[PDB]
Amino acid sequence: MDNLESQTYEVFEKDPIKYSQYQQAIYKCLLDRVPEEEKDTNVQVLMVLGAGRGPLVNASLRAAKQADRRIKLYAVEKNPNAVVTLENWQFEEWGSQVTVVSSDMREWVAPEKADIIVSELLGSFADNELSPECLDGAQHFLKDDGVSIPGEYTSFLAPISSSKLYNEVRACREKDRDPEAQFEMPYVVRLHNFHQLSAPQPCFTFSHPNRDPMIDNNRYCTLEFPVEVNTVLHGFAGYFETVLYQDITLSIRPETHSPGMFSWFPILFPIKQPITVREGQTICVRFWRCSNSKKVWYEWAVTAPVCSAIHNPTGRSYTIGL
Amino acid sequence: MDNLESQTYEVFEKDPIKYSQYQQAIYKCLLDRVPEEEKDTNVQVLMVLGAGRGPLVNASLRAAKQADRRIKLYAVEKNPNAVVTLENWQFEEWGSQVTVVSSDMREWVAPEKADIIVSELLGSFADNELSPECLDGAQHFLKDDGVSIPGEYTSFLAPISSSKLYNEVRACREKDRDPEAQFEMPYVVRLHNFHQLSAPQPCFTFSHPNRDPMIDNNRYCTLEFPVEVNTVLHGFAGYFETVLYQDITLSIRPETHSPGMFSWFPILFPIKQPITVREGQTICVRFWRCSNSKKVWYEWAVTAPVCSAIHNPTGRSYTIGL
Amino acid sequence: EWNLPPNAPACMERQLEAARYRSDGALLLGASSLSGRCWAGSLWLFKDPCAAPNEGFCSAGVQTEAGVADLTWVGERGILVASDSGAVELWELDENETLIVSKFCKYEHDDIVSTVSVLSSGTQAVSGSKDICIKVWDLAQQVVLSSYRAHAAQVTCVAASPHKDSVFLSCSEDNRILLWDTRCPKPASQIGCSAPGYLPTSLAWHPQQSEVFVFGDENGTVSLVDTKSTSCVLSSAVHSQCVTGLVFSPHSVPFLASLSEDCSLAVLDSSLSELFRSQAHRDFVRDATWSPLNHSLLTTVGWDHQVVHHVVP
Amino acid sequence: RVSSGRDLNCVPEIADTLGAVAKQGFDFLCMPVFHPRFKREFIQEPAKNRPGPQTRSDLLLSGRDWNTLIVGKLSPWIRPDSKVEKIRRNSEAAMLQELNFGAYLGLPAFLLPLNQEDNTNLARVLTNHIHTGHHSSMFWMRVPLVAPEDLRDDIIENAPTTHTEEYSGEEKTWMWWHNFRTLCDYSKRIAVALEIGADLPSNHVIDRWLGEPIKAAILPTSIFLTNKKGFPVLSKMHQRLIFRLLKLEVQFIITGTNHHSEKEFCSYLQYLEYLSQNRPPPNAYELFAKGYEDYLQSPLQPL
Ligand SMILES: O=C(NC[C@H](O)CN1CCc2ccccc2C1)c1cccc(NC2CCOCC2)c1
Ligand SMILES: O=C(NC[C@H](O)CN1CCc2ccccc2C1)c1cccc(NC2CCOCC2)c1
Ligand SMILES: Nc1ncnc2c1ncn2[C@@H]1O[C@H](C[C@@H](N)CC[C@H](N)C(=O)O)[C@@H](O)[C@H]1O
Ligand SMILES: Nc1ncnc2c1ncn2[C@@H]1O[C@H](C[C@@H](N)CC[C@H](N)C(=O)O)[C@@H](O)[C@H]1O
Repeated sequence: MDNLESQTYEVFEKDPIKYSQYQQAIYKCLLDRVPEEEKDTNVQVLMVLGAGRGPLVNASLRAAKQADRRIKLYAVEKNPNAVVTLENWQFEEWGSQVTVVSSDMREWVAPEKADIIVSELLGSFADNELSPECLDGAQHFLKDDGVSIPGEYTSFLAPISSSKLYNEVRACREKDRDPEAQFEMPYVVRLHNFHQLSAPQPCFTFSHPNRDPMIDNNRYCTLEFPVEVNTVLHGFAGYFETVLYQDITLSIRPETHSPGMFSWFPILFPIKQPITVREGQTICVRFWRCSNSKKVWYEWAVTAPVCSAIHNPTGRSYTIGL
Repeated sequence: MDNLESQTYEVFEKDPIKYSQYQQAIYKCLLDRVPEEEKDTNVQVLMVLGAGRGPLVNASLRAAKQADRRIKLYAVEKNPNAVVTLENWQFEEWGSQVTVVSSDMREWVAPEKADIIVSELLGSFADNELSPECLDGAQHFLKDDGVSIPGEYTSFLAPISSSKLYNEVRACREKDRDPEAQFEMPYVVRLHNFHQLSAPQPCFTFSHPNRDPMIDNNRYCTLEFPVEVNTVLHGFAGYFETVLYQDITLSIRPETHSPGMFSWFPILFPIKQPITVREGQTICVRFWRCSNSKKVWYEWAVTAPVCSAIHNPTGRSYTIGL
Repeated sequence: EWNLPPNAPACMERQLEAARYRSDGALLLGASSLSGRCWAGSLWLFKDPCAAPNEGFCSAGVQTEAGVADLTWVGERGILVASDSGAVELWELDENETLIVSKFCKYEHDDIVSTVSVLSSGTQAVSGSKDICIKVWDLAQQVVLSSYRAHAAQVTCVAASPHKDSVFLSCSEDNRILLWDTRCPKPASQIGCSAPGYLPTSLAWHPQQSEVFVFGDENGTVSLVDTKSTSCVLSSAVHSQCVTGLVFSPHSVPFLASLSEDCSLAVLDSSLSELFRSQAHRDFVRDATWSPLNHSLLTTVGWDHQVVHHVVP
Repeated sequence: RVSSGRDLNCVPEIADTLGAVAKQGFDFLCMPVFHPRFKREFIQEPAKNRPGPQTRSDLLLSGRDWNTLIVGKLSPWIRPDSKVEKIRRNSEAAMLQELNFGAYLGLPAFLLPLNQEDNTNLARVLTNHIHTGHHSSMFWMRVPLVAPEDLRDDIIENAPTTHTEEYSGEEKTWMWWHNFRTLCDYSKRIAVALEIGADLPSNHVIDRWLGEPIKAAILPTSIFLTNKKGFPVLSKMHQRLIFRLLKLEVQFIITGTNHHSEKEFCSYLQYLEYLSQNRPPPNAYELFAKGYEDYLQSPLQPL
């Protein structure tokens, strides 16, 4: 529903890992797809979905001249403001090796099918920017043997204690809305003054492409967290992992964090009321991913050691627009 | 976005005019479309769009056995709850002359094109239930020479004075929302204790089918109302007129009101602040019909004798879901 | 690119603004860069008219500083330019005609100069701007002689009469068409059918009566006006968008060329009936010029960067 | 010392232009975001499908330079209140487009003219913009002291300029702006860029913009007089205005070409600095009351 500002792209483009990791993913995939004798006979068609100011496009060009293989590029991008940068790059530099498309990927009528699609449409909880829906809406123009980059991503949750953060969320009450809406939406936050009560566990997973007979992106999952200290639960830190290609990955899960990657902070899922937890007990929580045609949202509850209110029922406090 | 309750259908089905007027419209149209010698050779295909509990369907059956002509019926209906009544009627009574379809008309893949489509999808301000959008989304399955019933409708506005109603709207402030949202959405209301400051004037018109090259349902219109008394403006009463077929019409415009038709009250468009008007002056107001892919809304202002705030900018206080 | 002779720039900017046949038979081109990094303009001479817009097959070329909003021939070697810079500039062609040189560049308008026209004698010119002013120039002197704030909005089009060196028509977005005559103490006079029509967007004098002209409006209508009668003689809905230009043919009983933002060309007869129509362009149509050598040939340029030669029945 | 910008409507190279003006002494630049003449189409084919790029690339300046140095201008062809439906629609779309672009660039301010009585639709498009997404940019309205129509030379023989006074007619311009910010519901993001002319209006109608959210004053080059030594100055009355405007700590904006080639643009600017230097000096109260202006405190519960 909204468009990223120039300065936003600017800051994230400087990531020292996200980009080289993608270059390396396309590199590996190109080889696995066109064998040495075929190198000049076979030109792989590559589509970048959400091309921004073009760094993934450049990185593709860098991948091909590293694999020493040949590629046709599309740069699809919904933000018309960014599409301006792109269209300037392609006249000044790229040439007609890159076709720039100014539309949504759910919408674009592709002149031809793709060998590999490529996207980074992920948020700190993996699928919280509707990359499922976008890549699902685009996959009809991927060749039957086509690769998606990324191939999969997986979300995670760990319970945390932090009065400091509980108090910051509380402080987010606004006039003219539910006096408890603050509590029913996830915050992107650099988690600092906090305690992690249990090791993260996987939450939601999506694979691409979705060879699913009839596709469904909704989810419900139950997690049990062993707690071995006394404390008070104030919410859940979410993180994610993703497979770009084969062994080439990115992660913000602390135990596998990608060294030097600053592109994503963790997410916070608060709870309306803090819950005491005795040393020895299990925290059971539950998450649902929900949707209609217009929006996708999360809803969640704690069921042990006591219950909370089901949070965010209906996306009444927050949804992400489709 | 919502579904009408059984009792709602029940009450409106008892209208003594809306129904006979439709019967008469289909009757006239059937004749004009199949000539006396062709009567048994030609079976007109008739689609009822938003069939409810089936009274328009029955009325079509009554029209054909009055024109003494032959018809194939579809009864499309989005409300699955009503679709239950329909599917019961068609097994107990109608037989396979009626095909009942349980879907949206924007969505239905029609097995065949129609001679005549039929709908009553109108609200007190004519197009305030998104009948434009619905019939536009359905018209691809209407034969190239196909009739729509209704053929057109037209909205109207008249300025009014009423402290009583100004105070009722005011009384509609709710917790947890803009303390002035009450003022930025139109109320269906039986207008009683009020003064009408100027004669109604036409506002928005839509024709069906829309042979428009590229279709656009958005609108902007400016109205000037002569005022010949001193007073205070508190809002605008909207009404509507519609042509079903040729001379057969329905209306809630007072000067042409359909005798005995209770099916629609007028609508009220309030204004945040009341405006004094000197005897002799002109009230200029302005209305826009606005939309995106998800929702349609109205926005309006007074520009003479003084300005008001542009009301409802963005559909922030109210929209109708698509 | 056969040679792109000395001083001509490497590339020609996409947005073609103007096209003018010399009595000689050659073709003058104006071009703006209206998007991308550099917002400039350029001038071109094409002795081979069939070879345009191809840069290497040109006789001469030169980068202007800013874009070219309008231009016109001066005599036979002179090129008078309406700049974005607020400048009116005069470029004079080489003696061999293989080089194009600055003569004067005067920054006298406070905003983009949008229209320029050469007066009958050929010694003077009148320009119009978004600064709402209209100016009369001594071309030999390189000075503004007269300045006129007649209008209340930006000036859209100025046009010198065929034969009278002191009469010119101007039109602006303030909804006025003005008949000028500098001989009067109060120069301008407001001519029109009556009270507010749609905004006037283009003008052309009849090449045969200093008495009659056509104007085009923002709604796609071309109309025919008699100053001698002050009433609206005849009109027609020729376009689906703005009418940006009107050009009479050299024929004895002349034809009228009519260009528009609907990307189409139309040719009209005496009574404004449609004789021809062309969709050749896929962006805006900016200028039309009739061949001096072949009077059934007509050339048009657009923002699609096409230079297009029409054969007219 | 005052903060002041240049108002250009022509920029061939954005790098070079910015350098020029800053080297001339200016604090910031008013320039277009799309080419002023680059009319775009949004509905009808084929023009609708015109190959891009629609404009320059952001990469041409640092984010910091955008945020701090450039004030956007709305393209002059954009006429949302045209009586021609098709023009109205393209103007809507174009205005949105240039607005979202300014926001994309994070420009500190963006300029929009009130040069006629009716700006209902311009206002409605802008309100609509303000309540969409998140940005903090200021919107400056270019309103003139004296309407363009009341400034025209009396040189149309058959349409004279109605000679003797109308108290209301000298004020019409304030009502253009009044109505505009009432419809926009006194947004705090919409302020005034008042244009000064050669002929000041009656003192009363200057009074009129007392109290209003003036954030800038636009002085065209063409209203400066010229002294014994060919330098540009202002009439006595024009100085009264500057001094008043200085109190409001407005930013100044020079517009139009140089009309004294005998020196740089920096001379106009130099003069302004001279007037700021030579203001009726700050006193005991005024020095003290400095960082407190228009700041509302609730009084104390004294007991
Ligand atoms: O996790 C964050 N935001 C969730 C977003 O989906 C992050 N992605 C990161 C990838 C990306 C690429 C292009 C355009 C936008 C984005 C947004 C986030 C938000 C603000 C700041 C940061 N972290 C860094 C810390 C180091 O300095 C720069 C900000 C991270
Ligand atoms: O104008 C009204 N509502 C706007 C609706 O679009 C009316 N139409 C009327 C046609 C119709 C048919 C089937 C299902 C729903 C509807 C709704 C309205 C609402 C409540 C009551 C009434 N009026 C009558 C007055 C006589 O007694 C029964 C209620 C009118
Ligand atoms: N459905 C969609 N269709 C087309 N583009 C999209 C869609 N959803 C998101 N985008 C764009 O995808 C980009 C996501 C960015 N994380 C990637 C930016 C760029 N590739 C970079 O890594 O720097 C943004 O520019 C979005 O505007
Ligand atoms: N887009 C749509 N597709 C299918 N049905 C619809 C749609 N929009 C509205 N309807 C149905 O149309 C009906 C509108 C009613 N006014 C008509 C009811 C019934 N025909 C009657 O006159 O008693 C409702 O039953 C709606 O649920």
